[PDB]
Amino acid sequence: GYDRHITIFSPEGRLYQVEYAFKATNQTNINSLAVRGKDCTVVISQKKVPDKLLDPTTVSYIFCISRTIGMVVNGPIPDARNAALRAKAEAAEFRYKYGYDMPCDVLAKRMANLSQIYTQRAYMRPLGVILTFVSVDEELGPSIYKTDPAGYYVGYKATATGPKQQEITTNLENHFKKSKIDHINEESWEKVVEFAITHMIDALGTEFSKNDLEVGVATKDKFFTLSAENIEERLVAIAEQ
Amino acid sequence: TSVGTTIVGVKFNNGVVIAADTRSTQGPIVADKNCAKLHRISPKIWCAGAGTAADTEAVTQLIGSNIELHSLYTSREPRVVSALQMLKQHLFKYQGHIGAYLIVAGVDPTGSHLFSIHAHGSTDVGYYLSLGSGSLAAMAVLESHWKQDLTKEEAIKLASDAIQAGIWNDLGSGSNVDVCVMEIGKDAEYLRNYLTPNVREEKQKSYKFPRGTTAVLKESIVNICDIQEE
Amino acid sequence: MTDRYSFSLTTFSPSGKLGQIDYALTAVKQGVTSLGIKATNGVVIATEKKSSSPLAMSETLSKVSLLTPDIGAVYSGMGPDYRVLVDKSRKVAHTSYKRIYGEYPPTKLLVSEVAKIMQEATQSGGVRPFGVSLLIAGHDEFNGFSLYQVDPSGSYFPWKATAIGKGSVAAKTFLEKRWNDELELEDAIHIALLTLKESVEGEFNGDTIELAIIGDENPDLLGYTGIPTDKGPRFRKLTSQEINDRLEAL
Amino acid sequence: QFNPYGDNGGTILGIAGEDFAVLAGDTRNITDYSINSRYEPKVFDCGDNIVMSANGFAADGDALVKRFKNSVKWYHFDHNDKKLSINSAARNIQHLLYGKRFFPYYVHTII
Amino acid sequence: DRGVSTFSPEGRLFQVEYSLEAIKLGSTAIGIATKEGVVLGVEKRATSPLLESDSIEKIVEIDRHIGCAMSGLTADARSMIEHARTAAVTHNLYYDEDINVESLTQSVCDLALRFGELMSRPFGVALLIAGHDADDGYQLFHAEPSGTFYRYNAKAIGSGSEGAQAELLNEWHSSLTLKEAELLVLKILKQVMEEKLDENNAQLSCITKQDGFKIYDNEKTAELIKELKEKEAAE
Amino acid sequence: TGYDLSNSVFSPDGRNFQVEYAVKAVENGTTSIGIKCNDGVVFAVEKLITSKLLVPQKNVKIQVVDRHIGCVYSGLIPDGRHLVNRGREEAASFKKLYKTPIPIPAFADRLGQYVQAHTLYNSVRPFGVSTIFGGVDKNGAHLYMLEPSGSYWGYKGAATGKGRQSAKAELEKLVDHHPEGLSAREAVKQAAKIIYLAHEDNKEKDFELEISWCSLSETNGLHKFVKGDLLQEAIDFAQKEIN
Amino acid sequence: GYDRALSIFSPDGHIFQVEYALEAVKRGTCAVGVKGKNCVVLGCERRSTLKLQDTRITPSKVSKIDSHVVLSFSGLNADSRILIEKARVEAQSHRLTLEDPVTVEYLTRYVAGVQQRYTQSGGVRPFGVSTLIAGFDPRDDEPKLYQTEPSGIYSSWSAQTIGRNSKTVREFLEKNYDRKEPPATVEECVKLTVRSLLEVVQTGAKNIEITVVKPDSDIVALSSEEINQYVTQIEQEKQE
Amino acid sequence: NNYDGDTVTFSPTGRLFQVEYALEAIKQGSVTVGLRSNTHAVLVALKRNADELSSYQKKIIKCDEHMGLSLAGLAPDARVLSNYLRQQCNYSSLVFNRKLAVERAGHLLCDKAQKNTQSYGGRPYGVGLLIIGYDKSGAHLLEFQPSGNVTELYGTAIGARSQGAKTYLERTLDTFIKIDGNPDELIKAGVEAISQSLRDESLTVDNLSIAIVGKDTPFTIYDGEAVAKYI
Amino acid sequence: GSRRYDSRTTIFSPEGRLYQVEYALESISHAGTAIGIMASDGIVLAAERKVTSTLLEQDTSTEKLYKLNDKIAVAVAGLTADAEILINTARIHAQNYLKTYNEDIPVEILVRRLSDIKQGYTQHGGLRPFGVSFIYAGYDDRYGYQLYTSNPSGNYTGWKAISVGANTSAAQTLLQMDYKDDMKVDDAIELALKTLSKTTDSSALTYDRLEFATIRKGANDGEVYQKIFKPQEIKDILVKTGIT
Ligand SMILES: [Mg+2]
Repeated sequence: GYDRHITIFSPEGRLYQVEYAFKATNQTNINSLAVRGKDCTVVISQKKVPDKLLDPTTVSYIFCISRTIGMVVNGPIPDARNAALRAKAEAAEFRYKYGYDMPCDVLAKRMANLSQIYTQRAYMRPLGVILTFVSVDEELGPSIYKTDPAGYYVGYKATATGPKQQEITTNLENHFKKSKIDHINEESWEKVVEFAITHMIDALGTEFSKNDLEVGVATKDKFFTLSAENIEERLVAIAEQ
Repeated sequence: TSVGTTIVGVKFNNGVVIAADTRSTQGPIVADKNCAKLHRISPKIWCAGAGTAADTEAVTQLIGSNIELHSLYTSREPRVVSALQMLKQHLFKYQGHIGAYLIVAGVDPTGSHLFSIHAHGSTDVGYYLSLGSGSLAAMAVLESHWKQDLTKEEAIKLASDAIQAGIWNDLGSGSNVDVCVMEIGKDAEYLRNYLTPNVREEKQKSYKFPRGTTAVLKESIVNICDIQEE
Repeated sequence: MTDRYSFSLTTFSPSGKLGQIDYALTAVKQGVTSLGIKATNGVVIATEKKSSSPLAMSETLSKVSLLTPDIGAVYSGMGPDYRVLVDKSRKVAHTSYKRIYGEYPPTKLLVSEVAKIMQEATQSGGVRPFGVSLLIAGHDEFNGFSLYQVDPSGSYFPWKATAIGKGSVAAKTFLEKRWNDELELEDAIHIALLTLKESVEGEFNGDTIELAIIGDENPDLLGYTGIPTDKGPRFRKLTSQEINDRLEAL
Repeated sequence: QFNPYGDNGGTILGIAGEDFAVLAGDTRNITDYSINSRYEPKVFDCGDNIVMSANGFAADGDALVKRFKNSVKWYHFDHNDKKLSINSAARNIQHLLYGKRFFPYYVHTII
Repeated sequence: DRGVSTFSPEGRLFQVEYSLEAIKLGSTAIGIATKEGVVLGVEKRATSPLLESDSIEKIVEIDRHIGCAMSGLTADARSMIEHARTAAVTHNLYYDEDINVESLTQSVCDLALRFGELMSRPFGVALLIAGHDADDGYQLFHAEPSGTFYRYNAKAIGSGSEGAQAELLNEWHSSLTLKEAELLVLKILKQVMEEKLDENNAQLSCITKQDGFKIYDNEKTAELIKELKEKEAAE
Repeated sequence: TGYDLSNSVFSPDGRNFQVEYAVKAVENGTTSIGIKCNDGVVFAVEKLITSKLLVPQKNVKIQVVDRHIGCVYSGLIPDGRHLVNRGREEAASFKKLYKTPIPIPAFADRLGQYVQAHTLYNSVRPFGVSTIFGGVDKNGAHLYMLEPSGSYWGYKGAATGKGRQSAKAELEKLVDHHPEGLSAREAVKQAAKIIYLAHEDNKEKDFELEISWCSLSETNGLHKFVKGDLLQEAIDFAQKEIN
Repeated sequence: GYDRALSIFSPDGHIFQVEYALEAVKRGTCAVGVKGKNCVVLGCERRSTLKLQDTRITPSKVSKIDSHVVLSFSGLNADSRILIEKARVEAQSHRLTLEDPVTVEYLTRYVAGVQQRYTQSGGVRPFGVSTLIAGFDPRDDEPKLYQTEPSGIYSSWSAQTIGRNSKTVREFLEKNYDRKEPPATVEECVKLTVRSLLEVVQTGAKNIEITVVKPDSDIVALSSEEINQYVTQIEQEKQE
Repeated sequence: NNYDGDTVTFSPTGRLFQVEYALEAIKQGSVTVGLRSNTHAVLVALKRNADELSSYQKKIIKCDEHMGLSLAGLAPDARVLSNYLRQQCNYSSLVFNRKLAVERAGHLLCDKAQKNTQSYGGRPYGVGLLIIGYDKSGAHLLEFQPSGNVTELYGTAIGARSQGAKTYLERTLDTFIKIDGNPDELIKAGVEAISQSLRDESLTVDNLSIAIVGKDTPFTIYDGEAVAKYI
Repeated sequence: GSRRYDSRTTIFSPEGRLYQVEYALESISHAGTAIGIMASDGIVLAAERKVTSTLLEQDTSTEKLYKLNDKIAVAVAGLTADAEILINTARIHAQNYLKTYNEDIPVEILVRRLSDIKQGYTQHGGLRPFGVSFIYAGYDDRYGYQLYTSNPSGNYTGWKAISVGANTSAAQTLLQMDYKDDMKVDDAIELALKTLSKTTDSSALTYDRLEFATIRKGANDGEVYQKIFKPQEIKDILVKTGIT
């Protein structure tokens, strides 16, 4: 039964090491969510600092890949940082070779191809991570593209990842069934963040303080993460209506 | 490199135009009287080349090939800045030994663009440019008549007038004017032999020989067909 | 580090079977149905856009891919394997042909190059076979229209019409009854849509079906005018609206 | 253009007696018309009762003596502290010098 | 399976220990060192009477002052001999002198542990290296596939080794002549050999300061065998 | 089963058992700690005196990287030395290209990516050490701890080895009782106490205390070993607290 | 590159891959070598399980390495081609550098060295081939016959056989070959070689190949009829 | 058990069995003792013969004029590691005109041994080493294990029955450290130490091997009648 | 490490057999039968396509018979993809020889080259062997018309008539029965088709299940012509020989 140890086909045509890499994805017990506005793309992720000896400012699963592209990761931090360092290198090389900023969907494809290689080559293991790339692309506009250990990737109107992804996914599905549009019809990113947090609260059935969340926002020509005080301002607005 | 050629590029209202003469030379001898110097990198990115003719053709095809694969990979229409970056980094690596001097022009989702590139890998930006042995004659016309906010018709006129200056005044240039117009939101229109001001006059005499004039030793049929059945 | 797997991972079993190839074909069997039909004046290739989630934008996932202006490809099996094969197929059409002969390869020879890549993943050190079967449709001046199937082993066969994946056995029987050597391209598209409906459970429309053709030259898709000999690509992906129009005459 | 060689002057003299040998050399080191040092030792005790001097370009001279001294050290390591005889040292120095046949040590060596 | 360079729980390399078993199956080779020279003798052990026994080469010259006998998988010894000859000649080229017997032996033993996943396995042959140099006189060394070499006054290797070594324990003393050593090798070879010892199935050799390494003629050895028979019948 | 016989193999749980077994080697090692203070960091380690024949103060465990970073580790000591050697190469190349000494977060990732790389293949073994390291850069003091998996975070206080539970509890008290912060000299005293308290898990043999520190005011942002009078003062403070 | 140690020692001191290579030799068709006073004869078995064979073009069992040396074998046919090619290249290299053709012993020593190398190199298996190498040294009239095997050991033989049922034909040769008086003529040597194969072969038809090598590069292969005459004469003397 | 097939595999309790098996080879090796004062450092080694016809295997190797070691375990591995030390001592002198510090020599040996414990295909070294030396900080004694662990000590012993000598040195610690400027008395203490590890056999003239290095004493090895004075 | 997953494709069994070669030969025994017959005035190659479909485009299809050059052709039995790798290498070797010597490569030299490539995969590299057996039909001016076969071991032999693939035991007996040395191409064509018709696992032998080729000096005067038969031409020869 060595077909379960390396990335070769089982008699059923399955790759067990890929399937087990998907399971490692949920080891952190963290859920993330991404949505698109008119002018922006917002990604939120749960933040859990279980040890009091930790410096909470260094605990993060959101990465600034380039000026325009942001990436949230679902999976263990070592593999997350492995993927983060590579994505940063790939995005910088692209700009140097081709003279324009690497698009979000193209970076996703590139990282998906790298992942595909790990599912075909035996000496390389898959990374136990799911990567959600976000930006406001200069051609396609607000963009969400997500990659997994199988080397699969696709664009999203909105998406969710983690142990309780299904609850969040269905909640988001129900909203877009009502509105009948592919995005959050809102001018400011602040309100799109408020929408994202509100619908995660509804889906998970939990309340959040300023230290329980992590937020990334993509606008035209920049991606940035919110501070605890920026998130606090967001939580206050949610509670006041 | 090869001394010869007049090529220009001119920006206008809603796009860019490039033009070239049609003479290729080997020393003082005219090899081809109707050469095509306007090369396609991609449907809406065109370039014109001076210097070593094989190098301008080869470097255009290579980058054009890689641009096509890049376009397919990214699901995006190719950009002029990508062609420029790939051309310059290739040329720089070869230290001038690839004798390609190009004017690169085109339209893409970002807008309309006009660049020049020199064999050692340096590039420049401009509203009007000229390259080749007839570049000084062409630039004289461009510096005399260029203005901001040219129309399509004015830019075609200026470009071809600049090529004509090269045709008449530069010995390295001659014959016809080729033009390619790249307008935003439109197909690029390649105008081969846009002007033809150098048709040879009828000869005084016909030099058709009487049949049997040439002395022949042997005749034989050449078998161009494959080995036959039966 | 270093790749220390320099030995074959696919080997002959006592019965003469190449296990990893058989298992790759099993993965293809589980895949979504795709098909191809050849007409007198064109070829059609089609498949279902099985969207993994309704929040996913399935237009961003292309199952039918342009390889050259006159050649297209569709698959059944593992999507990620297909995607990298399309990247390699596009590049090899340039490196081993267009940069040599100044023209795009004929369908049969590009198929031959893709087949070789798939064969090598069946014998080279430290790799598994590709878990896909490809259907490649194309046109070239001297061979006309053609349709080929390529399997995980690297074997390829030319077809008048065929299907691969989930409901291929039933679909091939359906195609045998309908196919003749006098079909026009519109007739082949009609038969393709009829055949594909049988293997599709849920929604059946232009947004859930991906369909492309190899037909007449499209000068409107060339992007430039002025060269008479350049008349445009023969590969054309049908729009969501174009598919729905033909679903009313179904 | 870069010239990898130089001339540090100096003169050396070796004489073999019946049961003794002397190796002498002046202590002056020069370039062109300048004195670098009035006392820069040029003849060296290399162990095993062997003395050596490599006169000419002093950088090559110092490099050769250094490598030979090192060769004496490793001869002891590899061959059970056997004394390196003068004839064996001479053959060894030939190989040190011929190793740079196409980029020579610009020196005249005497042991 | 398991690594080729794996240690056993006792702290021994499996492959080295197994190669020692292959050497136990080899034909007997004996060496005796004296102040008049070192004698080397071997059992040829032809597998059939049609095999021309003088083509069996289990005693070999490395240099004029160094000889060598082998036991075990004798095909493995060829590259070891090639290395030994090259090392001996190379040192003479570099230093205008003879190489020490110990230094030669050490050079050969450096090859031994160069195996892994370099060669794929250890050598399956043991060597008796005998010679003379000015510093340490007449010497006999036993080179193993472990990379270890011991100096010996007398040593036997191969299938009859422990019986022969017990015999060498009793017979060797520091005043042995070259002639006495020759007969002693013949006597002990005759004791441990399956077939009856003669000049065609056994071979003698020696190394002296004056004449260097010499493989004995079959006629010369035949006389020493006859001399042995008579002196054993003498009591 | 068999998933634990080879590095980089995912178990059906999604776990890398070989990395988890490396943690067991870390847990078997001596206690080492790190304390982040007001303008720097303090490192301390328990050194078991196996015999009287060990020369006191000679077998130094804490290591410097560049001139501003200190590193201490528990588990297989040779593995820790290998990691520091790499860290020194990383710091050298960073300073070569960018001139400025490597920032502590930058350095943390260099070690992290290298340790993570040893969980990607079956041809290598994971590191049998957890490393506590840090120092002072342009943005102030930083303390990190890095595990065999390649996982690392920033810390206020850190502990690893056999007496880590004891040490952690002591560190948690300091964090609660000093929200404003701890001075460098206080942190040295507290580090001595914590190692002495953590030595109860290793009570069979006696030990030797080793402390180092980087502080903006006390050491000019350079890594230095605590020696002589300052070390004795910390030992006395520690001995007073256990009695 | 593929570096796996395939040939390794077992607890009892055996290298099984080398020993299993000998089992491939045991399966191969029988080959025999007999040296006379002024010649060497190489006899080879052809299994008659394959008819409809084209004997003009089918690889012959005896191969010339040079104009004066020949090589026959028992075992894997494909493996033997690699050894034959290497030997032929070395034979020309020797002539080029030493300005003298190889001795039979030298050529044997080279082939045996290649075989040994393949028993302690990573990523390779031993040759499933044993060889008989025969000929005459340049300007020498003394017959030479050597044998090699997968392990890489080699030796000289007055007469030898390898391959399937070689135990039987060696039995014959050991009682029929006298060292004090070897086959004095070509006839006597060929006769003794054909006799030795007839102990094992089956039909004396196209199953026996005979090649005679004499001094000064005089090598010739006997035809079906010539061999058939030996086969006829042997059994007519046997009917008594 | 299932985790001792190679050096690249941890056991479920975090052990490296191939390294532990390499450590076992040292325990089978012959006893050797190391001890030092403030002026000198001494190695004493019990050499082992194959039989009565054979020589006694040499145990002590000189690395430089100021440094050397004694071995216990696989002798060829000691030759590899001592060759590496010779080179490193040599590099330091040639490039920096500097005698290699004994502590730095220990660090280099640790790192060399470590690489063989973390990679596939290789094996750990199967030998233990006792390094003595005199440098700019006085006399030194190191103990090397092929696990990579190197330790600076006043005195120690490795090999079979080394525990007896190690206990003796632990008792005598306060006496032998004070033997300054008296080489003969320091060697006596080492010969008395190694005697606590002997059974059935005693120290003879071709059995005993002694090495010493100190303030004005180059690393020198004594064998044969040169050690009869200490028997 | 990686050793754990190594099948060791290049090792002897205790009986001295190459496992992977033997198992590759087992694979080939299930492939469609290919037959080669050599006559005085030419060579015939006949081969059975494996259970086909009515929707297979036969006139553009090739799985059995391949051209190596104008004088040499091969019939394939086994993995088609493996065969094409070797076929392209053989095509290159033939051209290399033609460039070097300015003469067409002799048949055996080409056959030996391909067989040596197969041999290499059985002795070194740790890769699986090619699961292919070839029948080589060719002509050169030294030996004239020649038939060879090679198999995954890299062993090759010459033949007057030979079969590879499925039912070779039955096919070889039938060929051995009816083959004669003075036979002509037209007779050999009939023998090949009759042999396939009897050994086939299909219910009947039809044109759509066959590939057929002849190498004839039936090319106008002293030269050789290769003829890869078209589907209609296979249908005609089946009627002519009285099989359909
Ligand atoms: Mg993998």
